[PDB]
Amino acid sequence: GAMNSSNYAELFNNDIKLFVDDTNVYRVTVHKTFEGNVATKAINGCIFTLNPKTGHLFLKIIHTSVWAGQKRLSQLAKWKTAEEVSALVRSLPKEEQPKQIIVTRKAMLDPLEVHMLDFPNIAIRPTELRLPFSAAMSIDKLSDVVMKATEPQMVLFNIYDDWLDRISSYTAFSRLTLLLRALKTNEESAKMILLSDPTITIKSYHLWPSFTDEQWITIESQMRDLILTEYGRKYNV
Amino acid sequence: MNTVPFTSAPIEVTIGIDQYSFNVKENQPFHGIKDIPIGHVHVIHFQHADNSSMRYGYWFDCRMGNFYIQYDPKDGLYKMMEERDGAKFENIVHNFKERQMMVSYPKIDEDDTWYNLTEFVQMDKIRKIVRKDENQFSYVDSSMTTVQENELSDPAHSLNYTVINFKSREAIRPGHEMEDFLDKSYYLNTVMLQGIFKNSSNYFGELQFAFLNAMFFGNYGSSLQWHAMIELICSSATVPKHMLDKLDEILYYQIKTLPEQYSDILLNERVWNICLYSSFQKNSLHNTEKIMENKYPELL
Ligand SMILES: C[C@H](N)CCc1ccc(F)c(F)c1
Repeated sequence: GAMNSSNYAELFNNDIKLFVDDTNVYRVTVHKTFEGNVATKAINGCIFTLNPKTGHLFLKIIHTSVWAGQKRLSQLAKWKTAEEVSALVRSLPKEEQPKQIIVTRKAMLDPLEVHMLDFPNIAIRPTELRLPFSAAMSIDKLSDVVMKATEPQMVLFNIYDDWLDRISSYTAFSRLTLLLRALKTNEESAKMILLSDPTITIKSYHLWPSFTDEQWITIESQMRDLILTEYGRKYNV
Repeated sequence: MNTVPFTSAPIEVTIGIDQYSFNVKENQPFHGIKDIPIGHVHVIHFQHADNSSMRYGYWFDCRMGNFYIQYDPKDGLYKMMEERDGAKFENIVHNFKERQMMVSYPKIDEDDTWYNLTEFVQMDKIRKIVRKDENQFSYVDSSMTTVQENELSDPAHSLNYTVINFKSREAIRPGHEMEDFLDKSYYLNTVMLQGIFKNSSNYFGELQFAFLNAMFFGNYGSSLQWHAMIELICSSATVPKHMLDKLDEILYYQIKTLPEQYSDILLNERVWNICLYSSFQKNSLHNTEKIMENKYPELL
């Protein structure tokens, strides 16, 4: 059924699965009109679809043109996410199609279920985990390709860079969730942490800096300090 | 006026006739039910004193034969039997009416309740949902499951209601996914009304037949079916104005007749609050909303 800490290890077994986050699909700025009213202007968005085992990220850019003349955009966004997840599955070879798709928000369940009726043997599941994938747009290269796009576009990334060469999926997922959680709680401090040392570089074909194992531990510790603190600065403790 | 005679009442039982009921004691002199309005379907049903488990009963239409009730002591229920010898039926029934051994179907002349509960219910369509072709009457009980429930195990004993499933390819046109799931007019109007039921009178007759199996037998799957057929209309933006008006009358009498103490189980909060407040038809069921509010303001 729903995914949680009691079945956490299932994500790294050998069943192909994808997480789907829709939190950055429909994005707006809210501003004042000449008449002193309020209006939204949409900006480009993305669907974050992620294989947690391999780190493959199928970033579907959502161009603001897809909203022109549409009503009830927040509800349309969920359906448009389902239409695009479904299209991605249909484009994959059969041996590559997921056996489960896990949505990060329960409102996606009916939309995806309906778009995936043709795949009775793919399970569409929610989760109780509070995953920080919304912060995906605090990764500069991801934000860059999204904001520069002028038409709909599917871009492929490995969100784990080369990590699996040296660590397990379990551990790479754990690092990713800690970085993103830090980014979500205090983006500025999170980012200062990652780039402070200018000798450590981000390789052109990577998203995160080239840290040694030792530097990663320091980084990971510092992100923990941040998350607890901001949780202090937040609850005064 | 027609007559449902009984060979004898050997076990203590509560007898139902349409929306009425009366108690009969073990081996009390009792030979049936007289004055049954011709022209309607009827249901005669049974709850034993010794075992409130399993209500059961027989749907029948007096124009389709002479039918008597006889207690089977092996299978232990009151069975519906047909006597083809017409002159003998007239005689035994006359014999019992002379000895005044029959209770009188107690219809009030002002009362259009059974008519309004059974407006579209036809014996021909009942027999297609309850398949036992050798009999003109049809047996239902509390525990009989539906075709759709058998998909989620004796098929001869099933209720073959029309399967309605909102997350199904039938219900959802490829490339209209959001449209058809949010606004089911195409499932209601093309797939169901034009495709399967052919007309709304057949739709309504199943709907009514489901509700009544729910109310009289506590048949859970019949209640599911009743709410599903309500939901599909409430969930459709485009419904003929005449269907809506009739649905409002249909539901009004069903809600009216529902025992107040069974509402907790029989009524689905989610469906009704959608029909009356959220859905496209929130403003179209004035009579149903008025009775639902003045009688069951709790469910809402
Ligand atoms: C079972 C027998 N051959 C018929 C006896 C019988 C008894 C009562 C009836 F009302 C009836 F119509 C027939």
